[PDB]
Amino acid sequence: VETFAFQAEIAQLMSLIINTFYSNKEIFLRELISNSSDALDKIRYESLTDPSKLDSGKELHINLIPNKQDRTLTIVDTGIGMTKADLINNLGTIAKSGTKAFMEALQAGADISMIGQFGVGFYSAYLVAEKVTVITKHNDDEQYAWESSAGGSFTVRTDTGEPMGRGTKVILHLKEDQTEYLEERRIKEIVKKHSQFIGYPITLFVE
Ligand SMILES: Oc1cc(O)c(-c2nnc3ccc(Br)cn23)cc1Cl
Repeated sequence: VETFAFQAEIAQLMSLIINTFYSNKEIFLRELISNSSDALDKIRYESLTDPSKLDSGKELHINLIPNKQDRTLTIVDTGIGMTKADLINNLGTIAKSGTKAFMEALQAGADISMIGQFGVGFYSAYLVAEKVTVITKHNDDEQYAWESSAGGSFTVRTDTGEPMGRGTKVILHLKEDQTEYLEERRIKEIVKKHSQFIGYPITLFVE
């Protein structure tokens, strides 16, 4: 298991997300679903010039899986997945500018719900999660597990769990007072409100 420090600006953003009083927490789901849709768009486009990229799975979709026993909500997609370089360096590097812009906008009247306009919506996960675990598999790379409970660091390890094929699974370990996001009717409500026109099947599992 390797431990890494977040870029300072991203640590700052995460602390803001964790510490700011902001009741409209449900927007985390729209942001994660949007990121999944983006990843699905990417593999779809790439498969047009190289159809073998779908040898790891032709189905392009999103599953939402709540688990009350584990207190987790998992957002699964069969998108392009992430390389080790994506996890450690790339996604944090590209998020730098967006983080700065977002934090500046907040000082000038914007609110946290606008976070996706700056390309850093993933971090809204920390509105509801005490810990986020991300399992990911990109073609031509190994399956990885990324994990962070904030506090300025994240880990990455090669994942010896059940093979995914291709895509990304974001596992939200929900805060004690955020268990509403495990309820069928609540998730349905949020998807209908914010994610109605996503261009991929979204299947909400029940318990
Ligand atoms: O399918 C996906 C779904 C996602 O939420 C993400 C994603 N977007 N931003 C980040 C930041 C860190 C990690 Br670890 C995953 N991210 C990336 C892919 Cl590839």
